Amino acid sequence: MNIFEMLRIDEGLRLKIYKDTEGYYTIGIGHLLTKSPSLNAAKSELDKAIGRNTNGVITKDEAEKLFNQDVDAAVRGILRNAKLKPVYDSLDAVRRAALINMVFQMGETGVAGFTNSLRMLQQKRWDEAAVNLAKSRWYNQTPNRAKRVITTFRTGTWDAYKNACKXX
Amino acid sequence: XXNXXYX
Ligand SMILES: *[C@@H]1O[C@H](CO)[C@@H](O)[C@H](O)[C@H]1O
Ligand SMILES: [Cl-]
Repeated sequence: MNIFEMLRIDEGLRLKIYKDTEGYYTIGIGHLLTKSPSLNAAKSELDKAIGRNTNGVITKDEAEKLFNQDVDAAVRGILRNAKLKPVYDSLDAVRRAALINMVFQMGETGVAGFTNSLRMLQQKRWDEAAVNLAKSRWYNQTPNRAKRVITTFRTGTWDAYKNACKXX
Repeated sequence: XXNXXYX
């Protein structure tokens, strides 16, 4: 398991424009296109992102390319942010992935706003951090995914992302 | 699923 596999599990893969959990046009492995209610606006954003006239559909390789860019964007957002960077640097590799996951979902500014959770993570007060992280619109709106990310912070293991068949 | 493995 690693951050790419973790997010692939959490986001899925769809090759045609779809709406995310908030109703926003998205494609691929959770690539947000626009918050505009206009499908034409989303299609424009898609064509710009891919570099061709896609008519709302992409290939798996194209989806993976946007995904790789989006994971980089999350990592860069953490590394440039005065609140996120020290927390990230203080964490082990597994918990670093959990933080990247949150930033991928909610953005740099969004996660930097979790002030009390971030402090508990820096303090390595894992059960307390996990309790605090769940007191959030994030948790209430996407509880299964938030539970997996929170378990990863609580335990520093990949257990929430394992299954009996070892894939599927 | 819909993905593969193995983990
Ligand atoms: C594992 O995945 C392969 C590849 O599609 C499939 O052929 C098998 O049925 C499955 O066990
Ligand atoms: Cl969820």
